[PDB]
Amino acid sequence: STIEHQMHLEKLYNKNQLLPRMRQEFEENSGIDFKAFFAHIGIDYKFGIDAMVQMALHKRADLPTLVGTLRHHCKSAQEVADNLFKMASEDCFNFDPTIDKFIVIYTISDDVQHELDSFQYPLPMVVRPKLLTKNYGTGYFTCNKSVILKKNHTDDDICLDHLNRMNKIPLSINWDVAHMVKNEWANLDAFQKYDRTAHEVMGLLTQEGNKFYLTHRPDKRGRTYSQGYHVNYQGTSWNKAVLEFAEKEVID
Amino acid sequence: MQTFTAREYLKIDIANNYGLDKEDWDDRIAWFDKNENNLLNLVREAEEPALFYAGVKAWMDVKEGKPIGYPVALDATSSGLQILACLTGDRRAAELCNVVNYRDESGKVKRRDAYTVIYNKMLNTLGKGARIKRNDCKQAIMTALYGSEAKPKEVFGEGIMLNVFESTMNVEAPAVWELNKFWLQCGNPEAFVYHWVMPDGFNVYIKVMVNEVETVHFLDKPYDCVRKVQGTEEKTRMLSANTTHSIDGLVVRELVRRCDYDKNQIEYIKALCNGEAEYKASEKNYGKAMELWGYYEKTGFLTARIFDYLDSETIKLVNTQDILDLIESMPKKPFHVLTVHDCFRCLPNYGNDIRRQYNNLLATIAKGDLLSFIMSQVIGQEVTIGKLDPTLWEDVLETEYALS
DNA sequence: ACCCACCAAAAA
RNA sequence: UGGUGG
Repeated sequence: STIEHQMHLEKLYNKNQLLPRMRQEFEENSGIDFKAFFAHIGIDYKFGIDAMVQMALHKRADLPTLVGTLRHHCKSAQEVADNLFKMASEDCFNFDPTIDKFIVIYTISDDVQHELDSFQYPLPMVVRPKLLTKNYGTGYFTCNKSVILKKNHTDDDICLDHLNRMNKIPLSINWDVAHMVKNEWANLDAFQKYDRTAHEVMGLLTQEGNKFYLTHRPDKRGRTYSQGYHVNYQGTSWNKAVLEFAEKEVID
Repeated sequence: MQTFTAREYLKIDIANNYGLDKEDWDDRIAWFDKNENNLLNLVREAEEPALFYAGVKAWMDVKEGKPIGYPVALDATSSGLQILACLTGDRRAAELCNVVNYRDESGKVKRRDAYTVIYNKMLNTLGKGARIKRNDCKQAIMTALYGSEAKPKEVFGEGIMLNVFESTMNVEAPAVWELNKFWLQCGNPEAFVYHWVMPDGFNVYIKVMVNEVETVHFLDKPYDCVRKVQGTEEKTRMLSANTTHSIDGLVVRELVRRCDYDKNQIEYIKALCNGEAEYKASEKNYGKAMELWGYYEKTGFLTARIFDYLDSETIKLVNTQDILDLIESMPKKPFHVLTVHDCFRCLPNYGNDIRRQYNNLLATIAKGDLLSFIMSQVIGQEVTIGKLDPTLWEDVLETEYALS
């Protein structure tokens, strides 16, 4: 039941990986038939969908920024920028020469944007995380990516013991503080965006109990980072305040 | 090191979040005692409202005798400078950043703010209208310790102000500053990656990623497209930041090992050290046990991680008295510790222990040879750096505001 | 010529 | 390309 709840949470995370989930809005969910249209204007299918996706993310983006995300499709940096003009001239999105940016035209639905805001980022585990024994897998039951942050994988010793020790610290939400933030933080002070969906996630998270585990990953140097956006003892002050130990103690 | 009650760490933490975190311990508790009965109304003017409120609600729950899950926070005062001071034995740098105690003429131990101390020293000598803001000075200092030459050149120009800035740094922290100096001249123009091992076995690999700029035309106007690519570079400015950060990383892993320990593992190792454990042996433990003990020998940093590889056969290669001494230096009751690289949070009835464990680690770095051990791996040959004051470590154990 | 990690996406 | 924490 909690094992099942954990698999559901992981089910949502795996289904809302940002870029694959966005692509769905331009492939199998668009009324527009971008495959057919991209053939017409002589733009590679996978490239065109990705450019459309990048525009739904950035909304506005200068040229060096936009080619960076798409550079891996062509043998030349130049080939990418030309393809982008062909699409801008065919109204896939606009380029405004007076601000030197592309501006999105076709954006994803609001309903899909909210699921991405809730679930594209890792959540806490509601069972004890998997014991790490190799430098693959980060504690969840369905991810087996490199445990080291960014592209810095090694199979050398990176002190899994510390990750394993931090991962089993049970945490819970202080709803008294969490409610204080939503009702009164805005008049005490990126924040609105986080808080729009944070409480919904925290309630879903703790559906089976106010007890959970944050996963931890090392960067290449050995600084240790707890993974997650909405619930995290690292990161923002409105974030820090809500977390406490699940194993409370009488102080004296 | 003076100790505090569990409730007092709560008092300090609530003071910190108001916050008067640069005040001495007793002034902070004095401020608290004064506002104990009015805390909920100060939430709206506190520096960290949410954290202030959580701590205050915890204080109330404690008064009523209720259990709490709220962890108080104790932060390192300039983590990096502390580590460079300990690596180099730089007693003057240590006094900037609470690695050892600084007393004013009255003789009270003060909570020093290195950036302010150096800001004062710079106005004191520049004098007579010095056109420099305290925060422009803090940015230049902290970017320098991570190896920047461009940012102090921007705050101080490239003239006499810069000259006074480097002069001040060289009197207040000669060895720390000389070491940062040295790291710059330590890049290898042939290297694609740097690798070093920490004494607890963490392998640090730094791939050298250099900018490749493809230039592009879009409407016959030019755009520069820069992508990080693996390569080499003549100098490199990254080693001071990465080595220093690898060490505060180490301090975090090891501090969490010493605080959040498995009491049953501890008792097994204690019997194992005293020859009373039932025979158990695995051939796979030998390599790692040998490896970690070696780092202790070469560095002075005995990691409690070694408990994971000690068995009936492997204990024979280590000094059982050193293992027992380590366990005895650990807290008598374990506790969870949350860490933000150089911030530490725990239940307040363990406040005293977390400050003791941090002190011991700074002191270990101070006493031993970690810098040589790491520099040798970075530059590719055996080098030895000496302590500028080899007894600094004695005072480090007893220092007051390392965490504040 | 400053380290890392991460988020965040903009208006007739 | 701006912000978050260190």
